[PDB]
Amino acid sequence: KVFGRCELAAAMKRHGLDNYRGYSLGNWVCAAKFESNFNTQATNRNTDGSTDYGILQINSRWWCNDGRTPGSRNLCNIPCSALLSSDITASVNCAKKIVSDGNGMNAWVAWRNRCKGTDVQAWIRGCRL
Repeated sequence: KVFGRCELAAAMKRHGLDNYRGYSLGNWVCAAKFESNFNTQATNRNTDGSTDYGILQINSRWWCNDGRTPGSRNLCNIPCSALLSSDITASVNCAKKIVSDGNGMNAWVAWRNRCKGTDVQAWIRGCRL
């Protein structure tokens, strides 16, 4: 599923990401935009043999099991395919763990490079939230 901007904002809010670990909703929408272009089905292979999955491009070395990744820990206890569903529940649950891991949203290099320090609330402008 390719979410609209406000559509994804509402879903993320509903699932408790607005201000989660102190990161406002705009931060999460901005991260999604640059990670996946709001596409749940996005995948990208990494040099180490892991792959990133879903709207928040969650990686298969630490977080989810894809059966092909060296050194996998599956800390979210989920198949990586669950992160490609139209239902963002699994991605959100796994993103809550990730952002709690010590480095906050810096765990998303696209967030650090493209969202951090910017006017992230622009990403929820116009939405009825």
